[PDB]
Order: sequence, then C-alpha cells, then structure tokens
Amino acid sequence: PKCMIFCPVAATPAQQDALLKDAEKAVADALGKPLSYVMVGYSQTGQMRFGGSSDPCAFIRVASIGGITSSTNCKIAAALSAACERHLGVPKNRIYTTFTNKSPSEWAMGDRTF
Amino acid sequence: PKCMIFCPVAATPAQQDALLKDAEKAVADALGKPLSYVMVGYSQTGQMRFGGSSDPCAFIRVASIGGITSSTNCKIAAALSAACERHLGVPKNRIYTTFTNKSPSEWAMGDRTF
Amino acid sequence: PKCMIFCPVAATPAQQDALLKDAEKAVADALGKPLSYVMVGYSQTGQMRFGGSSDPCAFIRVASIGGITSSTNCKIAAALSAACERHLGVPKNRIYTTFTNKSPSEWAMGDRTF
Repeated sequence: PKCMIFCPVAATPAQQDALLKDAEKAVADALGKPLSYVMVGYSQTGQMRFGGSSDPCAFIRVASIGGITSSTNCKIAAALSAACERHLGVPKNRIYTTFTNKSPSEWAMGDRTF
Repeated sequence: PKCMIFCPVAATPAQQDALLKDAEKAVADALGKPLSYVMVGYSQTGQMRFGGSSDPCAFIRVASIGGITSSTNCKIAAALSAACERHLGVPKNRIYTTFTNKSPSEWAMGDRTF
Repeated sequence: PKCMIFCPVAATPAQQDALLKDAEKAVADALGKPLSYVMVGYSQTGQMRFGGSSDPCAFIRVASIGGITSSTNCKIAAALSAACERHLGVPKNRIYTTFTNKSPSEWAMGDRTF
C-alpha cells in the first residue's frame, strides 16, 4: 500500500517521523497487510486553499492492491486525519483523503510487478 | 473536487495565491459544485521535462466525484492552462491536465466518506 | 505519457537532468509513443518510509492513454527503478512504481483534450 500526505505546513523531520509512523501502522492495520509492503511519505506543498480559505488544510492519497472499500476507507481516513491534526495542527475537517484501488499488474516493486 | 498544480517555477506565494483563486473558481464553475468543497494547491517540483525539452512546463491533476466528462474536462483544462500561462509564464501547450472520476466511497473529508 | 518520481533524496539538478533523460527515453520506448508527448519530473519529498524503515526509498507514478499492461509496466518499472538506483543511490527493491491507464477524454494538453 501507499500513503502520501500533501500539506503546506513546514513540518520538522521529527513531526514528520512521528506522523509517518502513525500513518504506516494505521494503513497496515486497516488493510490487513504487512508493514513491509507499506510506503508512506510527506510532501510540503506551496500554498493550498480549501473552501475558498487559505487556512491550513491537507490532502492525502492512499492506494492499495485491493482492500479499498467504503468501511475500510472510512477507517483509514479517520486515523490519518486524526494523526495530521495531532502532528500538524490541521483541523481534520480540512483534510481530504482519496482512495485508489490498483490491479496487481499496475503495481511494481523494483523490476517486478505484483 | 481537488486540483493540484505541479510546476518547476519558483512562484512567489502571491503569484500562487492569485493562481489558486483563479483555479478554485474555474473548477467550482465547470463542475457546478460549491466552492466550500473545492481544494486547490501548488507544488514546486524539482526539474521537469516535456517533449525532450527542459523549457518550462506543468502538469495538473484534477479529481471530482462525478462531473468528469470530455466537455467539462476541456473547459477546466482551458481555464487552468490559461491561468498558469498568465501567472507562471508557462506556455499553455506545455501543460498537461489529467482528470480522475472518483466514487463517493473513495473520498473522505476528515473521518467521513462521501 | 507522464512519469513523476517522488523521493526524499536531495538530488542536484544535474543528477535530476540525467535521471529524467533516462526516464523519458524508457517511457517513450516501452509505450511506443513519440518523445514529444512524454512529460517527466522529479519531486523531492520530505521524509519517506517503506517497510517500517527510513532508509532511502522512492515512488514513481506513470500514466498513459493506453499501453498500460502487465508486460509493458514491468519493462518501464525495470528501467525506471534501475535509473533511480544509478542516479540517486536508492535500492531498486525500495522503489514502488504504479501505473494508471487514462481515457483520451481524461487527458488535456493546453485547452484541448485527446
């Protein structure tokens, strides 16, 4: 699985480390996949707006080979939004999380597809 | 809806503010969705190449729950490309815009899916 | 086609230039599409983790209008992973490459869809 967080907040690598540790656990747990297959990252964007406001907001992209369902997506979004609020100060209601189901052939690690 | 612009141009936050204001309006207008649900951002990439040239270029990703159609995508791309040209100096013919239709269950705000 | 590489490595623009030249050629070759239509970029992320480790890793997103298949994806991933290893020092087995097939109507260049 993959989880990438995009946010204008200038997070210190130590905020980022704690956030990403929370993120990887939540994604592995919800999808029932080994942590060894979970990739997570933080990317500081330039400016971001949401609802016509420059107030802090975030968006996160999560992808998996299967496991993408209404219930599981909601679980992941709840956990990820809460972690961003905790670590970045971004209100959870200003965080969009979107989910993408990938076919095994659409996902490679090194020189091999799944 | 979501619109994220990726470009190597070192845009000043004030270029970015004006760009993103143009972007949010164009996306809301084309999709007939309230501005309150529109998220927009700018991300300065490292190097980008297009057509084998390092000349300035950009790519933008736009996602929505429904509303993704040939006519509507063309309208959004016309408006977004033009805004990047105006605010960033990037020729519109060196801007790729790609569109993604999301199911409601694939999109969360805070701890709730749509 | 589009290929975007996300990695925490602080690559010098000259590492980036060489990487992206390798990337554009490999994508054009595998998909049998003209270089004129290939867009490539590098984005230095903040922190990234993979498998519960902060050791260097990367993820790359590749999109095309058609041409996305198990064999072709594997070819592209092999070439891209190898280039990142060569130019960035990131072990190829710590690189995820994911593939997205786009409809022509979902892809615009300037003010026109494909």
